[PDB]
Amino acid sequence: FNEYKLTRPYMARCIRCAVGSCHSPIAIEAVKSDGHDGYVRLQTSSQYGLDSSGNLKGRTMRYDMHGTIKEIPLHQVSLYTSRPCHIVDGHGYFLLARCPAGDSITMEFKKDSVRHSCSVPYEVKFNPVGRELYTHPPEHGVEQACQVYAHDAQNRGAYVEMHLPGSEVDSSLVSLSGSSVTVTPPDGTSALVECECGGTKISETINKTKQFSQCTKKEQCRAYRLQNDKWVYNSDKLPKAAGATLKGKLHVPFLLADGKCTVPLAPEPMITFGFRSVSLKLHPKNPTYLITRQLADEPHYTHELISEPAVRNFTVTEKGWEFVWGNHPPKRFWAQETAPGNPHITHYYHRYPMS
Amino acid sequence: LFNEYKLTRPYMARCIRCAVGSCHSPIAIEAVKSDGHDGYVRLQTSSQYGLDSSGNLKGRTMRYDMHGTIKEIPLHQVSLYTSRPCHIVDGHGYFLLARCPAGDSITMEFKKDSVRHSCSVPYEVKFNPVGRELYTHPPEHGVEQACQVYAHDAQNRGAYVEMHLPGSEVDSSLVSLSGSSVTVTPPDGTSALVECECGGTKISETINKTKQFSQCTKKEQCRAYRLQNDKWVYNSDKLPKAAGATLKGKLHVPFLLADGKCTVPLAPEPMITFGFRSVSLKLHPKNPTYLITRQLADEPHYTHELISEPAVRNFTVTEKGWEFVWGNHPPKRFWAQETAPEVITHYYHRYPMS
Amino acid sequence: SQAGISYNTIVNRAGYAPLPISITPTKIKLIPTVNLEYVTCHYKTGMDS
Amino acid sequence: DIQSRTVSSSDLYANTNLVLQRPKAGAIHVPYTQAPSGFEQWKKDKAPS
Amino acid sequence: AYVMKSDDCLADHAEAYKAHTASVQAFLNITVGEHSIVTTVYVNGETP
Repeated sequence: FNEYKLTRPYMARCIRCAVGSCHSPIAIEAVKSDGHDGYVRLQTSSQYGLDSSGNLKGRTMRYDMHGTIKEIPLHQVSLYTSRPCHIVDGHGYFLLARCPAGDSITMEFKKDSVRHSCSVPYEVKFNPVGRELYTHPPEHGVEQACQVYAHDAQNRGAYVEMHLPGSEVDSSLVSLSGSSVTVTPPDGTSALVECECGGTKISETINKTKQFSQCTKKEQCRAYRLQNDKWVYNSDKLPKAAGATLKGKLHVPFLLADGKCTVPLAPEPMITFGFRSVSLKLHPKNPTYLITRQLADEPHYTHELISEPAVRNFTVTEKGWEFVWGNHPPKRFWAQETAPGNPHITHYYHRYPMS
Repeated sequence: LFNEYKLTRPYMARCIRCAVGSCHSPIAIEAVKSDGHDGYVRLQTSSQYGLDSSGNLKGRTMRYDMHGTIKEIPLHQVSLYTSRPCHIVDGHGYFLLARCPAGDSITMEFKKDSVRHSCSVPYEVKFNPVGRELYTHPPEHGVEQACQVYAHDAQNRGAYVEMHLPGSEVDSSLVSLSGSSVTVTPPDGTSALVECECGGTKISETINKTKQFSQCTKKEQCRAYRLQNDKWVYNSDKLPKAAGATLKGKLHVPFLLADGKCTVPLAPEPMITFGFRSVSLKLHPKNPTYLITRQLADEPHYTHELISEPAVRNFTVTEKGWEFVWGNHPPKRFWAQETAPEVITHYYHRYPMS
Repeated sequence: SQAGISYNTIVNRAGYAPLPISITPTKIKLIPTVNLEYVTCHYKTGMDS
Repeated sequence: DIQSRTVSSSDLYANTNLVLQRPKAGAIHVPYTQAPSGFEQWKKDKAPS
Repeated sequence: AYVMKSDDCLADHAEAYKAHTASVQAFLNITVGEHSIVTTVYVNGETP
């Protein structure tokens, strides 16, 4: 199922890392809140569902820390926008959380006396379902159609791309011993150290620890560690190689799918009558749409947002009327004649006016 | 000593958001109240506070039912928030006092070494400040005004929640296929009701026995119930009721809305300026402050204006009167005596229409 | 064209009796013919490395 | 919305437009949709005394 | 930099339509001499 076991994580720039900007391993690149009930799909530099070697562990996260895929659980990771979120599940680069609304999504965990963090600006937006604009959903109500980022991590159609990585610069591979430069590639992972100042060097230090004369300082030669075995995503925060980078295709999990969501239902309005008139006392809990029309050529669609107890004296005719208060159904009204008078004058001026 | 909640038990109940979805939480929030003044809140939980798992008294622990069994947590590990974090003051019986801020929900949460039990509810928490100055957080200093807050006192004050007999909780961990048929494995010492049909509506009332209900072949057609009956419960809508007359006892609701002298902020002194039958005021507010003005005649011409930014206000002041109330200050009261500035201007000011 | 209003009327030949006819329209539809031009959805900015 | 003749009484009049509603599938709960409390509303909507 | 269509476009997409030439279609409950019948009918000229 997880066939991309051959895709490794990366360190990527983040504006905030608890001390200025850094190259965090929990960097964020996409936050999708186009769904309804607070759920959100995030796209990290870290991976989920694998372990440091590549086997299928469960609810853990894996990340590069300067060369090395470490491994934490997810009950130590905490992500919050304005209030805390609730991480629902994870898969590959993609994390499904259940967040509230805010301007900025933050994602931090703990190491031995080191909080790692990334706080990026993205409007995470709680998009209510229905005509009852709420903020936190209710214990009860009526079911309505909704689009949510679903727990299903199958290949539901959409794919992303994994490229060949980029030569990662590492100033730790080099040292001065004593007056001339010396590079140490770690464990057979080769290096492409390039030198300068009169004798510009290529290099393929395949399995050795090659000393360089013609150099005296450490900032003069930059070491480039070459992995080129594990593939990576088309990140704007990683350099690319030369020839042809496109090696394969990933599948994005937690796609926006359909279902049903329990939306609230407004309190029952109070309906007083009158000649050609309907008076409505409205007492909401949360803000509610009032959508009203007539049922002739000039329907007079009136669309109001009520956030406070309201009184609305509507005009109503023999041609019809329709009233929609929250997620209730439409209640249709028609009028008939109790004009103030007896023809057998004050009558025939109300009924059939303009005369 | 006043804990006669001892004859109760902690119960499980549903809430929407349990950090993984909808669940059957031990830390449900049935009710939330914020009808006090300074942000103190009273919460009605599905968990007791102030007892152990064996009923002996203990100070700052909460007990809660996990899948049949009571546990304990110390209260210094049980967090809750609305918008930003709360601060638990005290707990007693089902009820929990807290010092929470304003928000759209309450989420209360704990852990037991690998888990994260949360429960979030869309009950509104209100911050209803005292006085004519509108604060969201109290000041280091000011003046004192009468207030009503949720007391720290866990007494019996004539207010009583109810106590019933818990309906038969269901369990499926007891029904087990041992073997080539069904066998309920009940909990040691306690009976269980079994109402399995599978061909013909079989029902038994096992006192204490591991009986092999045959002619079943499946544990989805068998469904078993539990009978504790030793301790009593609150009238929860998230729990089913028993058949008979189940209404006994009154538990005292603690931490009521009682009186006190809270601390209201004191607005800055206005820069007053006088003039002929006029008082100009230059006002400098810190927090939103209500301006409350009238006249001491038949037509008071009342103004109630929430000044929030630096404003200037040019009122009128007759020979009869004018009042001035600004935030939580005392009322000031002003009158005008006749200093009108050829000589018709004096009489056109003093006694006009002439 | 109105639902619920049970129309009623009678056929009246001479030598034969009246035949009643009761007609209640339950659902009056209006199905346009439709032609799809395009679909538009949110975008994603693809930043090559 | 609530009327009690005195404070320590036992007779209460309540008209709160209370209307029950169905429980969701797979849940034990008694839901409703009632008129909000007019006491808190009077407090939010009052002129000074 | 380029621009591509979201992953959720299989299920969050708005369909643009040109509409024309409606065919009104009526469901009728018709009783003619105790011979009740229920029928979808078209209001074209000749669609009996």
